[PDB]
Amino acid sequence: MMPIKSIVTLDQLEDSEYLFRIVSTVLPHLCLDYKVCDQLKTTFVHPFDILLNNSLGSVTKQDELQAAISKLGINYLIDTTSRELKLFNVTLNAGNIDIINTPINISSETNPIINTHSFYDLPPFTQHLLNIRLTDTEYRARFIGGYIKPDGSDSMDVLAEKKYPDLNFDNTYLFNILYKDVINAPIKEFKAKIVNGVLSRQDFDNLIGVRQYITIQDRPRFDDAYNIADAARHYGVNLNTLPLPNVDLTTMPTYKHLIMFEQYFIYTYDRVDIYYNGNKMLFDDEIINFTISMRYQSLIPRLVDFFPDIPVNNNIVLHTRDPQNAAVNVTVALPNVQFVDINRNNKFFINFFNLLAKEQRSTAIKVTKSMFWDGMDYEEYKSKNLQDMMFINSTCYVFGLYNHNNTTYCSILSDIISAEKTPIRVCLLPRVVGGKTVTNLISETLKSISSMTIREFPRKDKSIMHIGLSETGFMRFFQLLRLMADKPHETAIKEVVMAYVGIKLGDKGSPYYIRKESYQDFIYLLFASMGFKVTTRRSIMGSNNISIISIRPRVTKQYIVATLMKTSCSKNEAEKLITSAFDLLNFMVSVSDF
Amino acid sequence: MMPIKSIVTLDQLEDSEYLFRIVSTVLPHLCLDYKVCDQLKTTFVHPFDILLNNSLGSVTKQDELQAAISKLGINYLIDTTSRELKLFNVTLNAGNIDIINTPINISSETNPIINTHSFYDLPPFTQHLLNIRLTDTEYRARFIGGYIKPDGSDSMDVLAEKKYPDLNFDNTYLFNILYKDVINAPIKEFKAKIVNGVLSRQDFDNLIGVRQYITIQDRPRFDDAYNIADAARHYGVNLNTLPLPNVDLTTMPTYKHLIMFEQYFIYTYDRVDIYYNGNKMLFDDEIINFTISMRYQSLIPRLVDFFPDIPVNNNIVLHTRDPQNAAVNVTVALPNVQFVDINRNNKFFINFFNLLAKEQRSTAIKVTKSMFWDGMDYEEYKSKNLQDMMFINSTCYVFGLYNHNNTTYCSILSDIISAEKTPIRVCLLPRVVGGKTVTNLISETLKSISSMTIREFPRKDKSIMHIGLSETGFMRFFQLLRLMADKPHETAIKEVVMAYVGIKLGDKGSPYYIRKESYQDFIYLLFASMGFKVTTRRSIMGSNNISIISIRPRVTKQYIVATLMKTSCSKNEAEKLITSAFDLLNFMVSVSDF
Amino acid sequence: MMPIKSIVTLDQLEDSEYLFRIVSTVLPHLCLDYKVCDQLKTTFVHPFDILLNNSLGSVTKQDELQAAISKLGINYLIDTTSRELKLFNVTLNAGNIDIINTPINISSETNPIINTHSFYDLPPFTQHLLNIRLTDTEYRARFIGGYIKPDGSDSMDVLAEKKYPDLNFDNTYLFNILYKDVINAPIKEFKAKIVNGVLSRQDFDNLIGVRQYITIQDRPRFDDAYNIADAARHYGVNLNTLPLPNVDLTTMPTYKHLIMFEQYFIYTYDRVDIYYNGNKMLFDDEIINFTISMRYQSLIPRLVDFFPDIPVNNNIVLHTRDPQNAAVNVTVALPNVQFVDINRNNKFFINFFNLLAKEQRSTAIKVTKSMFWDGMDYEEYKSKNLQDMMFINSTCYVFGLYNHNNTTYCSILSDIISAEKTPIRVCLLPRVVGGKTVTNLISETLKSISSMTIREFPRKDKSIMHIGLSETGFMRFFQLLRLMADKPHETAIKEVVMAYVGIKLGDKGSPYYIRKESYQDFIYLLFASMGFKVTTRRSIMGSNNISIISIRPRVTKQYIVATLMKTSCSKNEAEKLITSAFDLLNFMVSVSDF
Amino acid sequence: SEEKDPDTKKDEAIEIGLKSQESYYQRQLREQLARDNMTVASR
Amino acid sequence: SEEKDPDTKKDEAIEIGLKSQESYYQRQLREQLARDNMTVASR
Amino acid sequence: SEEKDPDTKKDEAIEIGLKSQESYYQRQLREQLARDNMTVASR
Repeated sequence: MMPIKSIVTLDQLEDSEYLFRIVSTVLPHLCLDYKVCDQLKTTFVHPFDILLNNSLGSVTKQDELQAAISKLGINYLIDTTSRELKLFNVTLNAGNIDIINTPINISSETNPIINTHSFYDLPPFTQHLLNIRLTDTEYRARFIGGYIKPDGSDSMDVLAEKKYPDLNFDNTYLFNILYKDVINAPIKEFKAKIVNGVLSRQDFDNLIGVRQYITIQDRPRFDDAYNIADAARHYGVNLNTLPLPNVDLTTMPTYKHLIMFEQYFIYTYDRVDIYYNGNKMLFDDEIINFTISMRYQSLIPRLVDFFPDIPVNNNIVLHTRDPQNAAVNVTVALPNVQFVDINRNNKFFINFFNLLAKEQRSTAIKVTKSMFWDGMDYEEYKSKNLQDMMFINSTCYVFGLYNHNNTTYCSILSDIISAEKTPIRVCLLPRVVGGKTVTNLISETLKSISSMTIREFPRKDKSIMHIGLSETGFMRFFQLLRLMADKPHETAIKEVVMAYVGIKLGDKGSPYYIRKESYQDFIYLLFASMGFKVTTRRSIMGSNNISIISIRPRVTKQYIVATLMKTSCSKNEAEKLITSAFDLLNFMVSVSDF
Repeated sequence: MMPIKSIVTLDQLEDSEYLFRIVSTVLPHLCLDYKVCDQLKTTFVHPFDILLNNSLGSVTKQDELQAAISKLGINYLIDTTSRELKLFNVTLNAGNIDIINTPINISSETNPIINTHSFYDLPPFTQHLLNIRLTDTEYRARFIGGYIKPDGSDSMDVLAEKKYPDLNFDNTYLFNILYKDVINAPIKEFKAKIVNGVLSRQDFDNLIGVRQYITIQDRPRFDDAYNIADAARHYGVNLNTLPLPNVDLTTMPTYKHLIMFEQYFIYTYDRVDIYYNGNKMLFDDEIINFTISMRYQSLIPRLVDFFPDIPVNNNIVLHTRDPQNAAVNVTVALPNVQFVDINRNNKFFINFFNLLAKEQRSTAIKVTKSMFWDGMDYEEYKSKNLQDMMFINSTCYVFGLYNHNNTTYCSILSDIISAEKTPIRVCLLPRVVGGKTVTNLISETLKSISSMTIREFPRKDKSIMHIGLSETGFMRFFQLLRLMADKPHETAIKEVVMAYVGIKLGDKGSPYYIRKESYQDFIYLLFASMGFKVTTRRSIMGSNNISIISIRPRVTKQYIVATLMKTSCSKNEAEKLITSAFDLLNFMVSVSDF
Repeated sequence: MMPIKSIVTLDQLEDSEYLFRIVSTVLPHLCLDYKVCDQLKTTFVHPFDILLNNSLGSVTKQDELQAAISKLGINYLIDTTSRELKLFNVTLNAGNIDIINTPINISSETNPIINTHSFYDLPPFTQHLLNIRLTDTEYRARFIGGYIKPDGSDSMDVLAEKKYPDLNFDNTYLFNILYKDVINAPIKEFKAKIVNGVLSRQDFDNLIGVRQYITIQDRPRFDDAYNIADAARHYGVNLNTLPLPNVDLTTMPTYKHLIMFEQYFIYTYDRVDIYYNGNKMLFDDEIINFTISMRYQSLIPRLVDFFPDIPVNNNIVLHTRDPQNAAVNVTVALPNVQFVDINRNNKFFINFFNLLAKEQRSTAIKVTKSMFWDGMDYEEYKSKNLQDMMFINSTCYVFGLYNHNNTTYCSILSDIISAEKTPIRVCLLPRVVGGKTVTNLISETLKSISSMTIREFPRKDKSIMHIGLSETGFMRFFQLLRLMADKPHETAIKEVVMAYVGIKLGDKGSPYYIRKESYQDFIYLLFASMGFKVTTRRSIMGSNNISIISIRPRVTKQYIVATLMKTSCSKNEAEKLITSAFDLLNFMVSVSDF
Repeated sequence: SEEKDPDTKKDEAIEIGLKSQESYYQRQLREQLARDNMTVASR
Repeated sequence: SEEKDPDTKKDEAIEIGLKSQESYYQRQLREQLARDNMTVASR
Repeated sequence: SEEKDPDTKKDEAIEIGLKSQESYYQRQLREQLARDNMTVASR
């Protein structure tokens, strides 16, 4: 009576041994005609993993990936400028991403189903996303993973008590944020790019604009923090012949630079005085409400669509002083102009207007239904056949979406069922080995064997010193043979035959010549793993300790063909397996009387 | 020759597969008369897990839980106000608990036995406690887990070099601390509660008292930080008609508010001047020593019981100035009054006096011996029978307490034995699935089957499309059948029969109708898992690919009864198993000639 | 068809069960003459683990350990004073080490092969090192793990884009840093030791020197922060009769104390004025460049060997004022003196000069090739025999070194091969149980059995109540019997025989007397585990429920001898196994007719 | 919930007792200071 | 890479449009203020 | 433990050598400054 936790789930090994159960506990029960679902031939990988390592993009659906990149870009900007609790727990820096080691908050809103998986086979942001998805609300997971709701009535809205706005347009935000070469200024809020060792032209012109509004006292510290002098010299710009700024809001030609000062620089440098029609302004709150309203007048209705409660007025009051130092309240009421108050979260609302302004000049992104995010209905899942359910639960992580306390949560499907919760939907993530989805590996394998015209069974030959696999094929195969044990002989044959073929299908290299020293031990392992009774007679003849290898039952065309026909869905399958495993069968037959 | 780490301990899976070994590797060797120990039918769960998720309380012993809640409440207050190293590594906030991501300190006092378990099946504070218990001193574990020493000589004291005081009385500290609705003031030390959107009456009256002692300059910032104006308006209190405070310690009617100012507010606001009999006080250390001694005179002896070295005097010296600005040392010596000096750690000693004052007006908490904390003596453990040891090591985590370098440590029992240390005691934690202890699940299962009057063995019927389990029962059972393999046929029968019954005993739902598409594959899996030779003859008849299922040996009353009688402790047991598994046996017999 | 991740790698259990596969899946295929490689009989353990717990040193090679201690000491000082990114992520404090909970940075330079191992069986710094080695560059791993390149052409240099200097000399840095008793001053940069409750003599004399250069205003705060008054009183030193310092750089007798002030104290205390030949110095940069150059003149060429670009000049310019307050630039040019500029990282370069100065007065450390760090060439590995490869992959963690993007990385060897990367070298770490390398345990076991003169096979005896193992031996053995199941009878015998002997070889204690209550269940478990058909006839005779145990096939000298001869490399081996397992075989033969 | 912390009533009883003791000692104090003030106004 | 962010050209078109709208409203503003200044210089 | 750090004696030998070199260079310095002072007191 063995201990319990010993049947590891399909989910806690390394890659090679996670290939072994596919090869021994999915593939031998699939008939060669079995069609793997096409949606399962790609898998989800988190955009961060791919931006840092583009090779990981290979197993993903490109159109879902590009969409997720642009979507994450937007969601991150919203969250980062929000004063509300951050949904992200990573920091995007120049050239790298930090996972932040946030305290584990535990509350009434934590998923009441505990997660018993570690997911150490997945790329680190993909792994990180899953940990969040299974411990938190499904809303948070979708937001951080750059989910876009696909077109159609069969996309499911998730219950959550609070939500951010949902903007959707193509953009390059992540590529700009992750740009490696930036000035490491004490203010991190403005990521001034370095191009060819010099501050970028776009950023230089911007900073030159902002500089005009800094005081005479603070300009040195500014110029130093961004190396403006070198940039000016490189760009030919004589700083001494820059004009005085027009500090009057009425005749100022663009508020862009004043808004940038307020957005990134007010909290570190002193500003010059700002005027309205000759009168000095008394409140920066009024300056920022005026300038934003004037600059983004056309987007104010669209802001109100997300924030109905936001104050919008047909006028604004500016508290000013005249040159004679008398307090003058100026009420500004221009034809067909509206003024919005953004004071309680200026940094967010300024950035939100920029997102809206870009959206109005970008196309919206369309996506198909994601098996990872949207999944399938629980009834649709339960309608499937027993082989499909075995295949899914043996090639994908399997999740469910469920509701509790008016919130949607995600958990492993078994655990929802065990906690007596009812799954609404089943979500899937096809597992990956050697840069392919395992589902697709199986699909390709079945297709390839199915496509082979049947060859003759190999005839007994002399001195075959290879099984046709290359060095890297042979070494993978040899590791797998060490894992093949105690199984019924007939099945052990089919499993080893299918292992060889699954490797042979990716095996680019010239055949590997088995070293003479290894040759007998290889023979032993191969026939023992297949469940043949290998018998090694050591006979001392004179001074020499001769080892003779006897294999029973005898390897013959009839024995193998009969043994595979029992374990195959048809005779054709058995003959196509024989055809695909030709080199191995040629080896075996040639050494059976050794 | 397979790899090593493949026999996963009873401790590293998910729940469903951790039910499978109970059902296949404990339950078929227990006779129906086996009595599970009653202490093992509940289990320990950390109070924090339960305060946030009350459902987790269900598997615990209520009287140990209520005790632990009150005890943790006390221990946390001591530790939090201590200037010594924090034994807790969590922060209790309003509505939630943060696990703090503390640096992993490693020292000469770290448990010299390494821990090789991760405990991902346990609630997060329960898991967290175990990690600490196994890596640190047993003293720390008991303190943070709210252990109370039970009445009796058989409670083991643990060696540790330093210890906090051990107070024990019923209280509601945790419910107050975890109260979700509080003003988010810049000073976090005073958790002012919000009730119906307004600061609480008790807190308002308190803050109004404290306010009297704040300076005219700082009152605005105070009133703003706690929204006193709204609270005053709501409570009808005219702030302008509050009286001037009596700032003379001699005629001051209560020191309560002055002490609160010193405890929560001195570090953020300026105080008014304090007087003694007309003379201004020069030192706050003297003010706090005087006021505390006068307020808590009756508890001073009880403080000395925990802190013998604390200075207690029959007089105190107050350094003052007269109105004429001459330094006057006043020696105060009142009949039957003693003065304590708490300068070392005023914040702790003020809070400690409050705990003592509450204890003097609360009952002490009594608890029984905990199998988790106190365990059993190692000799008592070794005196047990071989089945009990198998049952314990297959239904509980098993720990030992041992001494090294004059400190008591806890480690997994195997690892103490392997490190050639001698266990003093064995401590147990019954594992949990589906909201029950597994020990109790087994106890209930055995009882239920034992209680069944024996029915007739089912007769062969037509068109049975269900095994009597509901949908959720059937799906749990179906998952388990996919795990059942390669076992001796007779045992494989008893294990599958016991699996069905263990599910059937919790299976509230109407029977699930096996879909026609699934029906043959279910038949195959069921008989194959039981180790019957299932033979599926595919015969092409005309255009139709007919599959005929042949099961050997034939399912008959004699075959099953004989097969179960071999694997059962008595004939009665076999017949009670047949009786409990009636629907399944009716299915089997009805499809055996299909 | 069971799930995949269930053949746990040789790498995810606890210790006892990781002994079981050695005993059942390495040892029964080794012939008694097999020579374990000597390099594999020790293993690497991280110096920090051993400095805190000296017992862990036992499995290591002493000469590699002492070397690593001295090397880490140097590397840490370099890294700690570096302004470049820290390669270490631990803090060495007095008496303890903190692992710092650093953000997980992920970049283009992260190892593109993911790590699927957790290594929870290794000491915490050893485990921590491996996590870094497998996720980061091999350069970082070698630097933090105190690797020293061994003498010889077969030591591989690792590609990395940037490297620290590589100094190598014997030292005691780690013992000084980890010294438990130090003043907890607000400045942590100077770890003033406490000896017998008083500040150390060496530190006291040092601080007294430094004090001279502190201003009259700051001396009180200094004297308080280091408790100088008590130290002075204890050391008899009258502080009032200390001389005025010679503040003129020309006639100052040692710059040691001024340099120490600049190194540890300038950032917290005001200095007195410094003079050159009567003129006041204007820049601390010039003071530190002068004093260092004068103090360490002989090491300047050696600094230039590591830092060619560092400015070295035959003169220096000191900006000064005369007593008449006129600015005077003094150019100092002394015969055979050179001046180095260290301003851009003074703290590092001051500490680097100290390391060089100590190296010039210490011997260099020599080490042999490390199987952990240097490993073997991949071709040399591939040249090995199949049993050696099985033994290595069953007793060691197995790693490879590979190149990508002009950087060397380390990963598990399977994963390099699976990612289609080519390993350059194979690196090994022998796993440890019960304070020995497993490799060595096997070596010792094989030797011991081989060395036994053959005894007679035991004769059937009455009332044998023990198997010769002690209590602790018996209880380890009994756990192992619960893990022995379903194996072929002949092999199950050899495996249980080898388990007994492997325990018996470390079993110091007097035989354990099997309790009468346990005796039948032990008999059952032992013969069942060995794959004997145990048959337990329960016969009710009168009121008594008699159990008779029948074992088949019958235990006889011929049966056992024949059965072991099948599974042994020679008859001699079978007879030496019988000889080593004598007590167990005496038990078995004495209970076979029970 | 302010209504349903039973300790609110224990705690009121606790404060009443502490303030009662405190008031007693404050009176013993003011009585001692009264005796001392009267004797100082005559010495 | 400055040359190969296509958005650099979208963003220029975006800024041009925003500054254009902003310039329009700044002109409506200065026109309103001109009308008001002339009427104040005569009232 | 102060008595049983052998490096205390290596380190004393190290300081002695450093202070010796330092004293030598301080003397070369004061000699150069003496030559320069005497020549300045006559130029």
